[PDB]
Amino acid sequence: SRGQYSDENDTKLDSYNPDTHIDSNSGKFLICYKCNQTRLGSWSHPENSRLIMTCDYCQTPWHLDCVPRASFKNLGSKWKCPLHSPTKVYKNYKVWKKQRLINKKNQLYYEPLQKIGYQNNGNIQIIPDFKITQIDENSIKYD
Amino acid sequence: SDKRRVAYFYDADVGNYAYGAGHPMKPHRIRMAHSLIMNYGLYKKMEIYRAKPATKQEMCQFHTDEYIDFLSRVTPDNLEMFKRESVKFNVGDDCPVFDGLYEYCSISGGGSMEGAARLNRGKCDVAVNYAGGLHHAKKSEASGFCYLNDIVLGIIELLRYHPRVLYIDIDVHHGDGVEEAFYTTDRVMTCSFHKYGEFFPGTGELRDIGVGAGKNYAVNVPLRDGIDDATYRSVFEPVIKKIMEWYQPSAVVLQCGGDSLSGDRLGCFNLSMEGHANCVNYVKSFGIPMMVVGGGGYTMRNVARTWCFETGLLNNVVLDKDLPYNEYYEYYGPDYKLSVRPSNMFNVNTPEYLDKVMTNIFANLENTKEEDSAEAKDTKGGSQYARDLHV
Amino acid sequence: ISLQIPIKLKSVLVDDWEYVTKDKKICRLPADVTVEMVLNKYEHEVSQELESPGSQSQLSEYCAGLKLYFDKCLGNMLLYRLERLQYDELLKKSSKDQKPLVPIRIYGAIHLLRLISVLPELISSTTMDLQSCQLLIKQTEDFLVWLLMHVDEYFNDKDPNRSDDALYVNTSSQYEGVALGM
Amino acid sequence: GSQSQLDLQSCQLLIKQTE
Repeated sequence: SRGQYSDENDTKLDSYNPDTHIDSNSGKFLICYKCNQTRLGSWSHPENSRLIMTCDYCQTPWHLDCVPRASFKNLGSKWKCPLHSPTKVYKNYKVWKKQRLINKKNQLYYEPLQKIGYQNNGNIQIIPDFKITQIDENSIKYD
Repeated sequence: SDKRRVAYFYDADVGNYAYGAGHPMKPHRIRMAHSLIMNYGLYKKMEIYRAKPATKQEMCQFHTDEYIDFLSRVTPDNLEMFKRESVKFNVGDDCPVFDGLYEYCSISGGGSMEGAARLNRGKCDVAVNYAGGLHHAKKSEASGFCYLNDIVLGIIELLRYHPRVLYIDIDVHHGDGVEEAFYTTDRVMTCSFHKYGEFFPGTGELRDIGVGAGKNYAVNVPLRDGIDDATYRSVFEPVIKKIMEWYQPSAVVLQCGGDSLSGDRLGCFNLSMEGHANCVNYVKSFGIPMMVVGGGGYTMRNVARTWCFETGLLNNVVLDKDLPYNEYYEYYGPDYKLSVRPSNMFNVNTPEYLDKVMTNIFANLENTKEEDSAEAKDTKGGSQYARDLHV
Repeated sequence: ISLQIPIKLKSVLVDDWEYVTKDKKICRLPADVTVEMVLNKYEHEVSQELESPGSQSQLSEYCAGLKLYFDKCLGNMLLYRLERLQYDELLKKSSKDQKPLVPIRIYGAIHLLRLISVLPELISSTTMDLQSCQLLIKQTEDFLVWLLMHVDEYFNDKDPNRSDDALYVNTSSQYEGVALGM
Repeated sequence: GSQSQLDLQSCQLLIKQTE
């Protein structure tokens, strides 16, 4: 709006939980990954109900108790589900910052010919200048 | 529990300052807390003390020279020309200026250094400073919707007598500047209770426990929108017990913030008189040196009620609910009783979430093991008592 | 007209934009590398890797023209709104000891690449002949090709949180408040 | 338990395996 780098940024009763536990996309129930409990609770005793926030990338369900979160954030950068690659993994040191994705005339390229001691420092598009190389799962298992 | 010598410092100039129209955070609560204390007959086990205004070159112990010189030069008639320093320190945009601003910062810093000096000379076991409590600001900032950080001014003033210093923040809008100033040093441990949701400080996390020598020595707990008294007891007692069983502090700075009471302009917590009393009561139970300071409170009735209750119990007397007649007789509630009723608002916090916080906190903490300085120059200020018992 | 900015350096520019605006980070004022040392490395390296039929003449001419361009057009298009007060205080410090205002030897190669990328924005809106434009585009493409190999030495992936060799200083709360204020 | 494993990097594996 004013020149920002836009990458991922945009007290009532139990009624929060039905508005979050039902997405009305397929008429099903979303179950968290750490625990296989939706924990919608009962209307008479709503204290056992747990708020669930979904991911903004892969729509992975997550309880507010499994991941150390205490509130829903809807202004600013969208919440990231912690089941993805780290953005600034630190190992003098190294600050990995990815190589992004290229949509300009398919410049990113796909050349799978080695997949051995590839040493491609990550950045793989897994299948069953800048070069996002192609990798397979057999090579990942082998190495 | 044990008998303690409680000292209380009040300045009459703190009450007669108004921040502005529509302003939640305000200093008028201090004068009514003082009036309730004076009319409740607590003077039998108390001494009154006058907060001297803060000297300029000792006020610069925390803040920068230009920031203090600007605060002594700021006034509503020249704020329009003060634009650079107005927007640089967030002064006049979110926190408007008023007559007697520098006077307020001077008397607040003086009261805080008075409490620190009374802790240093050891004549009084506990110092109570309701006049100060400005606990959100930083070295060159007025963020967190205040103007000074006089607690960190008073903490280092008591470092000479007390090597290990323990600070607790119990109200919402936690101490960003307090934990920021004592980040890298293990000498001062900053504990703060707040909600993950966006507040005036905005900061606070579960992984920002320290760097350098202060690593694993600044615990912050992210809470949710309103805690019941039992859940707050279960989240407060084990953490503080483990802290006092591991850190071994020699001083306690307790932030008596009324912002976490049942209903105010920006607060979102649901603790009654019992819930707010246990925070001070638990850290009183070890008997180590104590400094009670209070800056929170957006509603006058609730913060005055809890401050009168704290002043009552701190001297180990039974503080009754009835309010004696004063200048604010038709102020606190319809029934005029000293009890903040907890609202019927849901407990968002989870026992499983609390247990997870306990487990990661224990696993985090298991690895670890100036011409006037230290002076108490003031006046008692008890020769004349302004007790208005006549209608 | 538009020069072939390599995709790696486009990622570098986007990372710098993220650091400036979203991460709120600015470049080191006393930078270990400025435009002077990168052009010294240019003249020390690229001269002996090719023959000398006279290309060094307009090569050094373009280097001098770029150096002159980086002075006046620095304060015109460059300095994202965060860096305006750092420019002010830099010129105030330069004028404190009566030194002339020479800002080219202060900023590093990030601003140099940013000025390189902003060329087609204002090249098109003037009477500027294509005959020199083709040669300038080709030699600038050679410049980006040289920078590609040197991109790890010159824009190494580091952050200003645990070391002082990250070619970046992080913004402070007062500086953040006053930089975007006016 | 590795038993077997068989741009300009498209042919260096064969010579390394044979020699």
